[PDB]
Amino acid sequence: RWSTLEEKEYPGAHTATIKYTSALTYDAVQVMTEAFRNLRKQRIEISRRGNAGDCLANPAVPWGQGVEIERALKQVQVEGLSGNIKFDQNGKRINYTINIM
Amino acid sequence: NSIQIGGLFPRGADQEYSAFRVGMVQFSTSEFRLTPHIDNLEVANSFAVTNAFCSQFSRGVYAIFGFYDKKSVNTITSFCGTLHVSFITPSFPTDGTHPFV
Amino acid sequence: NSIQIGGLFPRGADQEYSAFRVGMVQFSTSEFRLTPHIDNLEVANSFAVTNAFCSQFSRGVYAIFGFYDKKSVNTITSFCGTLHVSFITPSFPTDGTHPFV
Ligand SMILES: *[C@@H]1O[C@H](CO)[C@@H](O)[C@H](O)[C@H]1NC(C)=O
Repeated sequence: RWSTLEEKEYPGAHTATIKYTSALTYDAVQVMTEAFRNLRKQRIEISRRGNAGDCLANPAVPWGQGVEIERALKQVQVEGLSGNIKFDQNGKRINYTINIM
Repeated sequence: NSIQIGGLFPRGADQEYSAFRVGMVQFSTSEFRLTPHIDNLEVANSFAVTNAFCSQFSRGVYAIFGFYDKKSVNTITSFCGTLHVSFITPSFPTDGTHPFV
Repeated sequence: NSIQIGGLFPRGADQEYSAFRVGMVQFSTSEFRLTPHIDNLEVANSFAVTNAFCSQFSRGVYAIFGFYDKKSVNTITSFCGTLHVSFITPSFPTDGTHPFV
């Protein structure tokens, strides 16, 4: 499907090869969708109370539900263009496979 | 049930953004989608990243997908470490253990 | 006769601040005098540096004297290059030619 897309719409996409930076971008969206989906599955809400305001808020007010989004993202384990994708408590790739050619 | 997400893409990253738009189409659901605010910016300028990161936080995003350079990498990690905002990136791994990355 | 300047000092830097107070007395003339605004902060956290630098910029300072770590140096240099704020520092020289430093 990639090498079939119109190059006028998606620039640099009608070739048969995809960059490793571009492929990780596609696999990133899968992690984001599966994270919010598991949040809806584990029966907890992440909706905001109101305006987040200015980032330079003093004192720095961090929202509480943001730590639930971090727990959901790092627990995502799906399969994508980069092989097996799973994260540790920090956010580094684990159980991954780098082919040597 | 649209879920808004921050999107930071460099100027010359055309294929990376193409795969991002492909990822949403292939992973969007009939129950929830992804609503990205795309801020095309110079990834090297730390002030541009700082002003763009706060542009997404004021808009009330639930997660931010972007990149970083050697110069602005420490700006993202600390901003996300104090505001509890999740950041997802295909750039090089952080030299150390940084949360919410 | 009041010239507002910004002061960013690490929390573990006492003698480095004691020498700053001595310089304020030894070089205090009758024509004018400098008014420092000190905010002790963690120099490694670039969000605290960003939040403290904008605390001086909003107060309308004419120059800023501070430090930086590897995790923040690029934050100071890029903010000073855009807002054209002068920054004096005794930390390591920047890896390249950065203006307003
Ligand atoms: C680790 O990755 C391999 C290869 O995809 C997979 O077979 C295995 O199930 C993974 N480990 C766990 C605990 O799922």
